[PDB]
Amino acid sequence: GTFTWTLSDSEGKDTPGGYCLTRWMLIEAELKCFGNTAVAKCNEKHDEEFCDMLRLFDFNKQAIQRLKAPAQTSIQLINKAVNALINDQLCMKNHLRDIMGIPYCNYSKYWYLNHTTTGRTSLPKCWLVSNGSYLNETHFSDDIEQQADNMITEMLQKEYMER
Amino acid sequence: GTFTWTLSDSEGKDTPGGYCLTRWMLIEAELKCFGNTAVAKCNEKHDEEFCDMLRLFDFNKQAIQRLKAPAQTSIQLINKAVNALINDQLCMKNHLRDIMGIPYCNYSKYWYLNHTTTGRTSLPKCWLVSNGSYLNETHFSDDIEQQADNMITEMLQKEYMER
Amino acid sequence: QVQLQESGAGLVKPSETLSLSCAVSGGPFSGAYWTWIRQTPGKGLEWIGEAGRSGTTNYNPSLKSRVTISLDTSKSQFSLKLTSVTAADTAVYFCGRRQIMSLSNLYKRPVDSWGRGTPVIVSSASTKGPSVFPLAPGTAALGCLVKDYFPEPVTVSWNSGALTSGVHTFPAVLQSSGLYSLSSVVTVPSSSLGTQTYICNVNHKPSNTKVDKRVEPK
Amino acid sequence: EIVLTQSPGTLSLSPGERATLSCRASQSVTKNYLAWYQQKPGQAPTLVIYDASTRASGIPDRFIGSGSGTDFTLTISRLEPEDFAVYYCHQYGSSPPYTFGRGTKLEIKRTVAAPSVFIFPPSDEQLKSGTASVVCLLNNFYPREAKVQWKVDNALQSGNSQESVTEQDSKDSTYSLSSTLTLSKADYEKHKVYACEVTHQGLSSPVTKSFNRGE
Amino acid sequence: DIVLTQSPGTLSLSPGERATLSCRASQSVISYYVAWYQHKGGQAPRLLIYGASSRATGVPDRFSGSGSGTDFTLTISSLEPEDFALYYCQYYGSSPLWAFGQGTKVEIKRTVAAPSVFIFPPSDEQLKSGTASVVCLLNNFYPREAKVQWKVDNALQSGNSQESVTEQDSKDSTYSLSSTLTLSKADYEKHKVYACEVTHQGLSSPVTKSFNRG
Amino acid sequence: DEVQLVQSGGGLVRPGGSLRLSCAAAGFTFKSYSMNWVRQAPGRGLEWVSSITSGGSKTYYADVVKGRFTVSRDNAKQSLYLQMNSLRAEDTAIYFCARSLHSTSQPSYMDVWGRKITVIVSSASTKGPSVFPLAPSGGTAALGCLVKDYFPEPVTVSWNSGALTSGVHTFPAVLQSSGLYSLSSVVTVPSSSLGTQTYICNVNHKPSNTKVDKRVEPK
Amino acid sequence: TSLYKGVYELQTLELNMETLNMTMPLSCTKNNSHHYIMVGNETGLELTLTNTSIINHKFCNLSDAHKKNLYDHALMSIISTFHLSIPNFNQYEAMSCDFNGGKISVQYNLSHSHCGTVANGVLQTFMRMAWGGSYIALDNWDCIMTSYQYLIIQNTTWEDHCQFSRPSPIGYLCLLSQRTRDIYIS
Ligand SMILES: *[C@@H]1O[C@H](CO[C@@H]2O[C@@H](C)[C@@H](O)[C@@H](O)[C@@H]2O)[C@@H](O[C@@H]2O[C@H](CO)[C@@H](O[C@@H]3O[C@H](CO[C@H]4O[C@H](CO)[C@@H](O)[C@H](O)[C@@H]4O)[C@@H](O)[C@H](O[C@H]4O[C@H](CO)[C@@H](O)[C@H](O)[C@@H]4O)[C@@H]3O)[C@H](O)[C@H]2NC(C)=O)[C@H](O)[C@H]1NC(C)=O
Ligand SMILES: *[C@@H]1O[C@H](CO[C@@H]2O[C@@H](C)[C@@H](O)[C@@H](O)[C@@H]2O)[C@@H](O[C@@H]2O[C@H](CO)[C@@H](O[C@@H]3O[C@H](CO[C@H]4O[C@H](CO)[C@@H](O)[C@H](O)[C@@H]4O)[C@@H](O)[C@H](O[C@H]4O[C@H](CO)[C@@H](O)[C@H](O)[C@@H]4O)[C@@H]3O)[C@H](O)[C@H]2NC(C)=O)[C@H](O)[C@H]1NC(C)=O
Ligand SMILES: *[C@@H]1O[C@H](CO)[C@@H](O[C@@H]2O[C@H](CO)[C@@H](O[C@@H]3O[C@H](CO[C@H]4O[C@H](CO)[C@@H](O)[C@H](O)[C@@H]4O)[C@@H](O)[C@H](O)[C@@H]3O)[C@H](O)[C@H]2NC(C)=O)[C@H](O)[C@H]1NC(C)=O
Ligand SMILES: *[C@@H]1O[C@H](CO[C@@H]2O[C@@H](C)[C@@H](O)[C@@H](O)[C@@H]2O)[C@@H](O[C@@H]2O[C@H](CO)[C@@H](O)[C@H](O)[C@H]2NC(C)=O)[C@H](O)[C@H]1NC(C)=O
Ligand SMILES: *[C@@H]1O[C@H](CO)[C@@H](O[C@@H]2O[C@H](CO)[C@@H](O)[C@H](O)[C@H]2NC(C)=O)[C@H](O)[C@H]1NC(C)=O
Ligand SMILES: *[C@@H]1O[C@H](CO)[C@@H](O[C@@H]2O[C@H](CO)[C@@H](O)[C@H](O)[C@H]2NC(C)=O)[C@H](O)[C@H]1NC(C)=O
Ligand SMILES: *[C@@H]1O[C@H](CO)[C@@H](O[C@@H]2O[C@H](CO)[C@@H](O)[C@H](O)[C@H]2NC(C)=O)[C@H](O)[C@H]1NC(C)=O
Ligand SMILES: *[C@@H]1O[C@H](CO)[C@@H](O[C@@H]2O[C@H](CO)[C@@H](O)[C@H](O)[C@H]2NC(C)=O)[C@H](O)[C@H]1NC(C)=O
Ligand SMILES: *[C@@H]1O[C@H](CO)[C@@H](O[C@@H]2O[C@H](CO)[C@@H](O)[C@H](O)[C@H]2NC(C)=O)[C@H](O)[C@H]1NC(C)=O
Ligand SMILES: *[C@@H]1O[C@H](CO)[C@@H](O[C@@H]2O[C@H](CO)[C@@H](O)[C@H](O)[C@H]2NC(C)=O)[C@H](O)[C@H]1NC(C)=O
Ligand SMILES: *[C@@H]1O[C@H](CO)[C@@H](O)[C@H](O)[C@H]1NC(C)=O
Repeated sequence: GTFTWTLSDSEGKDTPGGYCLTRWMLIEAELKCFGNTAVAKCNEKHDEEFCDMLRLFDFNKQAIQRLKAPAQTSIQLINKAVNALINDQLCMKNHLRDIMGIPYCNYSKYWYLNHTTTGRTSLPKCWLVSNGSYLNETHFSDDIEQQADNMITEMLQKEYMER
Repeated sequence: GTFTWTLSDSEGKDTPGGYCLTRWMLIEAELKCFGNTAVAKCNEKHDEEFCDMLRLFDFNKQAIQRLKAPAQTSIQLINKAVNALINDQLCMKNHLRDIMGIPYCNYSKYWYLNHTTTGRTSLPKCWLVSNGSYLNETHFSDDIEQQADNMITEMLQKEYMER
Repeated sequence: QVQLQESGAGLVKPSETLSLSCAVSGGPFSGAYWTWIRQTPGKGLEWIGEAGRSGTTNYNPSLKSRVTISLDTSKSQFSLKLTSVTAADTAVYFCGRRQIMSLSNLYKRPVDSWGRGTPVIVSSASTKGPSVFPLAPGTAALGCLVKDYFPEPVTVSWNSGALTSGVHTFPAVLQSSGLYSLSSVVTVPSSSLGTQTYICNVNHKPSNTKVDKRVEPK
Repeated sequence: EIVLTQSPGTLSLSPGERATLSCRASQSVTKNYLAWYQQKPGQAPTLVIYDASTRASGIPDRFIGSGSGTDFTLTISRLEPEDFAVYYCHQYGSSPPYTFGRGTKLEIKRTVAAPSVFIFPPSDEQLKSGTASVVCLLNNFYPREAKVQWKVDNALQSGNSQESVTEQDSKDSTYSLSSTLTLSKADYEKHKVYACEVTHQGLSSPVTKSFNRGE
Repeated sequence: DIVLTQSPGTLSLSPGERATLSCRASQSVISYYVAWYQHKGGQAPRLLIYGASSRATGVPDRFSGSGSGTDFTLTISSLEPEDFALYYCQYYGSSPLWAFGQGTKVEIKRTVAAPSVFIFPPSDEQLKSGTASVVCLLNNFYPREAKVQWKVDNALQSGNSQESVTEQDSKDSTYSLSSTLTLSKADYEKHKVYACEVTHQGLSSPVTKSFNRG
Repeated sequence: DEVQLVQSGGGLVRPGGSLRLSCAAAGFTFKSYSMNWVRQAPGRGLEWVSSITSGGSKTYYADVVKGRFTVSRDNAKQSLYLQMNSLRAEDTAIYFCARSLHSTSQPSYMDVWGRKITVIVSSASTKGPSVFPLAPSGGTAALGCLVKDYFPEPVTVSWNSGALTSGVHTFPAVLQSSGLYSLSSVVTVPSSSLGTQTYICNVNHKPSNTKVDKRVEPK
Repeated sequence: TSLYKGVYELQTLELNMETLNMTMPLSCTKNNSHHYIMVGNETGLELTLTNTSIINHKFCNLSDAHKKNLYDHALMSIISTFHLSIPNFNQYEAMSCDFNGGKISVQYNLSHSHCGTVANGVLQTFMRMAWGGSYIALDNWDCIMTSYQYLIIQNTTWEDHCQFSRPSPIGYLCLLSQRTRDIYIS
């Protein structure tokens, strides 16, 4: 099966798309808004944990707002919908890596690059862990480097198409 | 669900990526190394049998090396991981074709093009079979032709970006 | 909507153990840190400790491991036990319900619902009933003196609750004897001095002594 | 402990004015977990502010919490009669123990009122038992400050009196005071003129009321 | 054509109470295209709720939306001072393409205050011009409903008087109203006594203020 | 910049005349969005006028303005236009532009609005007001000014050259049958001050370059 | 702060998974022995690794419990999801239950004895469901051992149980695919 839940958060923005994680969705942090170019990748990629979480929090937001709360909490809905929100093979991958002593994603912490003047942001990638110890930035520094490169490539693709 | 197992085989190579099938993984043949441009397609395509086999052999290699062997062979692990390695609907497709008398992939034999001077290789495609008879090359010659075309297109895209 | 009611021995001889209990009602006995807080008139409010059904229990270091707060989920009542009691442990003791707001205490809320409070006295003194001596007298004034009693409370009314204007009943005092003393007074018109009768109605329930004394206008 | 120092100790205002109550913390209060409680006498404390600035249920807009770190403030504007009590400062963001302030009592400021003094000789019944109690009443006076000086035969007394004050009355906002001189029957009969001298703002000069044994 | 009927027309509540605004549709409609808007006078409409229940950015969470089929609800949990204005529901997709409700006004509920009536005779400059405007003023009253009856020589007048009401005073929440009887100089001097009669639920009995020309 | 729509145009025309309203986008991808026009005639409610899809392919009109109004856009200039022709007196209103996006991914809504555009359709000529006093006749007394027969709106009435503001009520203007506006400004004052203090209303009508001051005095 | 290519600053975010408490279960770990999977704001499920048994019989009267229908329907689903994810479960006498009055009381006897142990299967399922901080519970081809004798699953109250790891829904949601997988015919 393959995920299908679409993210809807275009209201009041400069251009449709993107997704804003409100303060309620973030541990001890203020709101964080991600643009269309980053979030639109979630419609295609099959292996970005953060995208699965975006759909998860959006489903929770939508379900709470559009359905009336039951007296006793039922988990029927999430059991029915889980595979349209997350890729259960993605966290199988993280489970198999854990079993193997390879650093893995526990879905809680993410990193992204943020342009110091234009504010442009990359799609957050999961900060890996192993036996309770989170990777140091040095462990994946070259990943951060190529991410900065893709940001520069995209910024140059935008200036070209902005003619 | 959708496959997620990533192939890790960049050590000592001229550029990260690709995958080398060792002699142990090949019937009566020496090592065969496939480059990043071919193998990187396995991260995206949803219908290349050879890509499912690449993840299968890599999982077997990883699991054997990173987990200690049990006394009695357990198949618990593969049952837990199979859907993160292969697309069970891909071989459903091959099963339905077989049922229908249409040539299908039994996952054992693959063909690829190999540039006679630069050694560049295409992503191997499954050599089809029907009722125990494998297709002749003539049966899919125009497929081999367009594969050579994509190789030429990629070689021209490389010379352009190599500036 | 929750209601906390506290009970227990308010009288403890020194070098013994104070034992109090808090009955929780009108709500589940869950999802909160059950809190004990005492208030001395001289030193203010002192936080005693907390016991949560999650298993976490932390106390005030100043109580030096002589305090224990148990939960008892069946009777829906948490308890306070203070051993090796001293004179300074005399205070008003309060129940507390600190609502828990997060599985990981990511957000916290202070104690919102408090019991009525039980006065607790620490003394070797025994129970003794009051002696009610009167106060002998425009608009002149009169009253009653409630002397030498233990423990508090004592109640006093005038004309069996019919007289409530101009009456003041002062807080008790503590003599070096360890016994308490009170005074209650009322202002009346001087024209009605001889005509209308006045009587103060004192009741010290802990000794079941009830002494009513009239006015003595010598 | 994070000690919370509250200023002022007592704040005297009349209905309609503004009360500014201060609470300073020794250490920075974590996540602004600072609360305010209102305690009326004999009652238990009542939550009115949590999170330094958020009001509790049923707390009118008059109450405004304002602070951060070590500097916190509760301001009650348009003071209503029901708002006069002792307000307490509480922090709950630290490790054990959570702490409280020593309090700020908010009393009503009325016009000055001089005490009405009364002297009460010991009861003949009390004299039978062997200890004498002379009592001085100070009735319906504002402000609360007042000295009573006991004088027997014009001798100033110390260490034999104990005073006790009523809470501010609801209709007039006036305190009352009772001071009791306890002497042995022996010393009571030794002397004759028993005096209670009261010094207070409403009195131009201290007033003295007295009795003589056997009047 | 679709018709959106909001109710009540005027919702009178004090600060700090739940406001429940209703919108009923002619036909059954898809909730996804129902929207609510706040409109204060000095600015442009403000989107509060879209998709029946989604709250727009900047809307302070006391505002909520619900509804289905033909009945839709906008709810403010604790009315705040700035929350007293006009509110409109909206449906997109039928005919008209964008349908609006007639609007609900939420006002501050107050103690009943009686109008203080004043009558003003026409000035002499106005008579020297040929028209007479006698003005009746109803000052600082609540609720807004007030009846003004113009009587000339004890004759009921209809069709010759326009009214105008101020908006609720920001301090004391009261209203004021003026009735202007406009007569030609010819008809002005035909009759002698001029009176406006005010009936308001704050008055003990209908109050009449009159004058005689000269 | 900030996400906004900058209004332009509007004004006063006689019946049958024409007016072009425009509205330029700032700080948002104008071409992504449908555009809309909404008006509010005085004393009435919000009323939709017309709309245009993101790419100009489709335009829609309220039945009341069909054949008279023409909506259009220029995505290169990031601009929206409303050409109102054959104007009627009932077309008097404030006008608003507002964006919307009509896709299955979003609900329908108008999130970004321009500021009001004032449109007045009348045969009346601009005319300064005639200011007549409202003279007062124990306790408090009320005096005022009657600002009659002016066009168009607005007028600004102040009392005692700005110094007297307490208890003033300047009423909304009523549109008389003549086509001209009229209003009254009143103020309540202590009856005792009727003799000591002088009372002036200052009526400024900027469209007709008229500034009138009038003494209100008893009797 | 870390600056890459001069102009891109490295920044982080941490999701507050408790926002999902009303739609899906949340797992977390209190300490080595005590682990929790909570549902909503009122009820939940405590998973205990202990040497102290709570059930001395060998019955699991689910048919009775179902007919009487007093238990929390969500909690029973979780119990079923847990037990139906145990690989190669075949010692039904190692599983004891008490559902009197609608409570949830489930006890797996891990001491029934490497990879063929019933404890292996149980612990693997426990590992996957308390995924957040289960690494401190225990220390071979995925096969696990423990010195503890019992895994106990009892309903509990909503309290601040998540004292070692913050609540997460991943462990539960990723277990859902293991149901009726590697299950034996009977
Ligand atoms: C989509 O737009 C539709 C209109 O758009 C036009 O038509 C489309 C096809 C295109 O050509 C477009 O270019 C046009 O602009 C819009 O149509 C509306 O549909 C509703 C039903 O959902 C109709 O309401 C019902 O009408 C029937 C018929 O009587 C009506 O006749 C005329 C129109 O000829 C109306 O003007 C009258 O006021 C009448 O109401 C009624 O029988 C019915 O009322 C009763 O019946 C139902 C059950 O049948 C009961 O539940 C009710 O309580 C009543 O007892 C409804 O009122 C509406 O007339 C119709 N309008 C037009 C102009 O056709 C459609 O709603 C839009 N779809 C969505 C999802 O928004
Ligand atoms: C789970 O269910 C178990 C079976 O439940 C019964 O059957 C199911 C299908 C339902 O209908 C259910 O409602 C039934 O109860 C249940 O085990 C049962 O427990 C009861 C005790 O409450 C047993 O009754 C006792 O029976 C013995 C004699 O029977 C035994 O011996 C004979 C001969 O060997 C066998 O043929 C039987 O199968 C039994 O092995 C009596 O001696 C005994 O008398 C005294 O015991 C109790 C003890 O406290 C006293 O209080 C009484 O007053 C008696 O004086 C009981 O009558 C029942 O035999 C037993 N069945 C089985 C098959 O073991 C189990 O308790 C349930 N668990 C939970 C947690 O609910
Ligand atoms: C379990 O899941 C529930 C559903 O997701 C969670 O419910 C949410 O809880 C929060 C409070 O914890 C509610 O917050 C609302 O906010 C107002 C006022 O907040 C003001 O501050 C914010 C900035 O922080 C500002 O943006 C706002 O505009 C406000 O001015 C509170 O007074 C109310 O309590 C109000 O409900 C959410 O609305 C609420 N969502 C829902 C759908 O109920 C619940 O918190 C979760 N439980 C845990 C422990 O995380
Ligand atoms: C647990 O929560 C329920 C439900 O709370 C409501 O729904 C949530 C999703 C959130 O939106 C809350 O703000 C809601 O109040 C509580 O049941 C409700 O409690 C409120 C008061 O807190 C009451 O007004 C409602 O009538 C209750 N019932 C409903 C909404 O159906 C329940 O009390 C909470 N349990 C505990 C132990 O706190
Ligand atoms: C990227 O960094 C910038 C600056 O560090 C962040 O912008 C801040 O947030 C507000 C609104 O969210 C902006 O208006 C200001 O420019 C910044 N305010 C500050 C620094 O107080 C931006 O939020 C960051 N983006 C992400 C996704 O973290
Ligand atoms: C593609 O063809 C070339 C030549 O046929 C293969 O290259 C051979 O393999 C070694 C190392 O693998 C090279 O160094 C030599 O150039 C070749 N050795 C021979 C022919 O003995 C290459 O392996 C082929 N690639 C694949 C994937 O089959
Ligand atoms: C993990 O924390 C729990 C909760 O504090 C501990 O549970 C207590 O354990 C003691 C002794 O085993 C019992 O007497 C208590 O009744 C338990 N409390 C509760 C609420 O169940 C547990 O001991 C801790 N585990 C470890 C390894 O420290
Ligand atoms: C859990 O299983 C173990 C092993 O089957 C049980 O231990 C046996 O218990 C009885 C006496 O206690 C005897 O059969 C053996 O002496 C024990 N063997 C071992 C290895 O301990 C244990 O009783 C079971 N626990 C429960 C609660 O049923
Ligand atoms: C629970 O009981 C088991 C019983 O085996 C304990 O494990 C044994 O502990 C002793 C002393 O600590 C060792 O000498 C044995 O080798 C252990 N047996 C093993 C590991 O199989 C275990 O320590 C107990 N756990 C707790 C928390 O009390
Ligand atoms: C486990 O669940 C049971 C069943 O709901 C709980 O016991 C009941 O609790 C309710 C209130 O929550 C009472 O009204 C019933 O009388 C109780 N019945 C029985 C048979 O006890 C039990 O408290 C729960 N256990 C925990 C630890 O939360
Ligand atoms: C759905 O259609 C039915 C039948 O016309 C109607 O009764 C109902 O109100 C509609 N809306 C719903 C169910 O939300």
